[PDB]
This record gives sequence, C-alpha cells and structure tokens, in this order.
Amino acid sequence: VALVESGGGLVQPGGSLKLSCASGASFSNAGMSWVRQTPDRRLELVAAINRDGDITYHPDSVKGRFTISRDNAKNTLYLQMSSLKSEDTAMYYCAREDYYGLYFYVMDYWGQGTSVTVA
Amino acid sequence: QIVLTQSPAIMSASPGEKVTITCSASSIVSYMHWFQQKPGTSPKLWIYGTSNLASGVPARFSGSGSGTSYSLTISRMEAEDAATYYCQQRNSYPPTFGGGTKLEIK
Amino acid sequence: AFKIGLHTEFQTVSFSMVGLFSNNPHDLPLLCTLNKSHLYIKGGNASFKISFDDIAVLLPEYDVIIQHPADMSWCSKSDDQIWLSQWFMNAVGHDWYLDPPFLCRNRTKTEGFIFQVNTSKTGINENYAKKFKTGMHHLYREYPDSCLDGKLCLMKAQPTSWPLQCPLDHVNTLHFLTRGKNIQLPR
Ligand SMILES: *[C@@H]1O[C@H](CO)[C@@H](O[C@@H]2O[C@H](CO)[C@@H](O[C@@H]3O[C@H](CO)[C@@H](O)[C@H](O)[C@@H]3O)[C@H](O)[C@H]2NC(C)=O)[C@H](O)[C@H]1NC(C)=O
Ligand SMILES: *[C@@H]1O[C@H](CO)[C@@H](O)[C@H](O)[C@H]1NC(C)=O
Ligand SMILES: *[C@@H]1O[C@H](CO)[C@@H](O)[C@H](O)[C@H]1NC(C)=O
Repeated sequence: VALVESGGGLVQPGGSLKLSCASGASFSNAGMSWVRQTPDRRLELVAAINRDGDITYHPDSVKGRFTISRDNAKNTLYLQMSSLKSEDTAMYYCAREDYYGLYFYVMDYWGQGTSVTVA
Repeated sequence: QIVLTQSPAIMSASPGEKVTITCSASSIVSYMHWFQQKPGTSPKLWIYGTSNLASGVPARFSGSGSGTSYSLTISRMEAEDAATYYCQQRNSYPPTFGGGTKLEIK
Repeated sequence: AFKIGLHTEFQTVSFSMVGLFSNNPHDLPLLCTLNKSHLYIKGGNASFKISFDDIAVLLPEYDVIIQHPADMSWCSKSDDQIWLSQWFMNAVGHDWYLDPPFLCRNRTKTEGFIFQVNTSKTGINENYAKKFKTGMHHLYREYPDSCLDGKLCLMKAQPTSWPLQCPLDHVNTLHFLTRGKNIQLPR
C-alpha cells in the first residue's frame, strides 16, 4: 500500500486550497483521515471520512472551512479548504484507518504528507 | 474535550535499560494508543489497546493503563530506541493526541 | 440399521433442516454458535456477531445511553439493525423502564456501529447479570458462558458478514420466538 500527496506550497492569508492524496489496497473497505502537525511538534485531527462518503466529520477548528471528498474510482482524496490563516501553516498527512482488534478502529499507514504555508 | 499530559518531555537513557512513559488524562479514558515517530518522517502505529503490540515491534515493548493514568514500558532498549512518542485517545470527539515525548540515548 | 430379534430391524430417520428454513412463508431470525466462542444472530438483513470479554470500548460519560427504543434511532441509519437490536434485547428480557440502560454510539461518529452491555458478576448489576445469564442459556443451546465470576465481563455486538458454515439449527429459533413477545417477522 502506498500514498502520495500533492497541492501543497505557499499561499496568501485568505486564499483557498485543494490538496490531493492511494494505491495497493482496494481502499473501498477502509475509512481515512487527514491530520495536521504544526511547526512545533503537535498533532491534531482535521478531517475524517467514512468508508462510504455519506458521513464526513471535521472538528471545530476547521468547521465551515475544511471539506474532504474521496474519488473512489480514482482511489484519491481531494480536500478543499478556504479562508487561509497563518495558524494553518503545517504538515498535512493523509492516513488510512481500519479495525485492528475485534473492536479497535485506529489509524494505519500515515502518508508522507505535504507542507502548507501562509505568508 | 479530553486533554492529555505526558511525562516527562525529555529522556536520556543508557544503552540498554528499562524506561517508563507516563500519560495522564483530564477525565477517565477506557483505551489509549501509542504512536512512534522518527525525525524527518511520518508517525507509525506502535501500540493499540494499551496492551497490543504492533506488527513488527521487538518483544521488549509493553503498555498498561488504569482509569486516567496509562504507562508505556521498555525493558531493554538499544540505540534504535531514540525517537518521539505520541499518546492518542478516541473516546470523545474530537480525538486528541498527547504533547509528544522525545527520548534520546546518552 | 441392523437386524434385531428374528424378523425385526432397527433403522432411523433424520429430518432435513435447510428445506424447512428456506420454505417458511416468512423470514426467521436464526441463532448460531461457531467454533466454541463466536455467537451469531441473523435477522432480516442484520447478521450480528456477539462476543464476551473484559474490554471496555464504550463509556457512559461520552456516548448515548439508550433507555427507550425511540432513542435507538440515533445510533444506526438502517431500520433493520434497530429492529434486530430492539427485538433481541426484548427476547433476552430487558423491559426498558425498570433496568439499567445500555450504551451505544452517535450515528454521525465515524466509527461504525456497535452496542455493548456490562454483565460483570459484582455487587451492583448482580441481578441483571444473573438474568442475562439465564436469557443467554435459554437462547443458546450449548452456551459457552465466558467471563466467569470475577473482575469484569462485557458483551459486545458488532455487524459482520454472515459466515456460510453455521449449522442452521432450529431449537434456538423456537426459543427465540417463544421468549420474544409480539415479535413481528417480515416477508
Ligand atoms: C458494568 O458494571 C461493572 C460492575 O462491576 C462496572 O464496574 C464497576 O464500576 C464502579 C464505578 O463506580 C466501581 O465502583 C467503585 O470501585 C472502586 C472499588 O471497587 C472504588 O473506586 C469505589 O469505592 C467504587 O466502589 C466498581 O468497583 C466497578 N466494579 C469492579 C468489579 O471493579 C462497570 O464500569 C460497568 N461498565 C460500564 C461500561 O458501565
Ligand atoms: C472457526 O472455525 C473455522 C471453521 O473450522 C476455522 O477455520 C477458524 O479458524 C475458527 N476460528 C477460531 C478463532 O477458532
Ligand atoms: C449524536 O447523537 C446523540 C444521540 O442522541 C445526540 O444527542 C447528539 O446531539 C448527536 N451529535 C450531534 C453532533 O448531533
């Protein structure tokens, strides 16, 4: 299983971005997520997409500005996020998510990630 | 909004020793996961269920927990054991991570 | 089958099972136990799997504490799962107004569907534990009866694909129909 990312870079404080992230696994039987790592080493989950794209969730810090949609036919994910702010300059990881243990639903195979900068 | 406090932030052990990592919560948490990260890379899953080792971890790592306080344990560590560790809980949304702990070898 | 006596023979007759089940006018919920641990209940389109262990995956503080079938609509998006869960709890005996509630997940959460009940044989919930033990014994022929009297014991039910090897027994179906009151079988 492999994952690649694209669309990162530097953008003015107030623009909009579309980040693209899969191969190997059929991925139609896995639920995935996107997480942020700030220049100081701190992690936070920003996007979570269910196996079926019917249920999609984001926390308060990105509510109303971050959306994630997966193209199953291309086995890809596009995350569209508007209203760029300086605090949203960090590394972004797209990670798989599957059941390890009869009841545990944990992230798997965090991707390489891409850098997003506001300046 | 569960918050996680890790202890201690900085480690410097000896080339082969037993080390412990404390991870306390704000409220009660049932289960907790541990992730490992090397500089200039991406985190990899290491412990799930507070008692389940990851696919490919040497049989010297272990975890335990009770209520609010959880612990990670290394019995006999080598140089390869020098990296950053992250707590994670997924009981009440949003899922929250720890502050991160860096462990280095003297 | 062999000769017994001088003119008499001893022979046996065995009744089929797949024909009776596939031939009923309605769809019957069937219970099964595979290997020595894995319990299974299949309703209309809900092929639920049941296991027992002392692992707490749900907590009262951050969950939905279902007390009434009306609140069950906040857990799953499909009505068949709601029907199966409600009627299974009714069949084992869980009159919803005098008993502790049971815990489930909000539907909008991205962690699937699961429901769990604690039946540890401790001071509190001892009566509920014994009642659930009797219900499990009545609803399953050879009950393994895991999580013996000790620290903790929690049962979990999760949705899995129906395995194509369960012995389609019918005694358990009869007991499920007998214990369950006013159960309406579709089709
Ligand atoms: C399902 O029921 C079991 C029944 O044991 C629950 O475990 C029990 O949780 C209560 C919480 O108040 C514990 O009471 C406290 O425990 C200790 C002493 O044991 C102490 O802090 C207090 O004095 C108080 O008694 C109780 O001990 C504990 N039972 C055992 C055997 O440890 C369990 O939490 C329930 N599960 C769910 C998901 O609600
Ligand atoms: C369950 O039974 C099947 C069929 O014999 C077998 O392949 C499988 O390994 C068993 N699983 C367990 C956990 O015993
Ligand atoms: C999740 O479902 C519960 C169960 O009723 C409900 O109280 C809660 O409001 C739901 N969450 C959201 C964000 O709507």
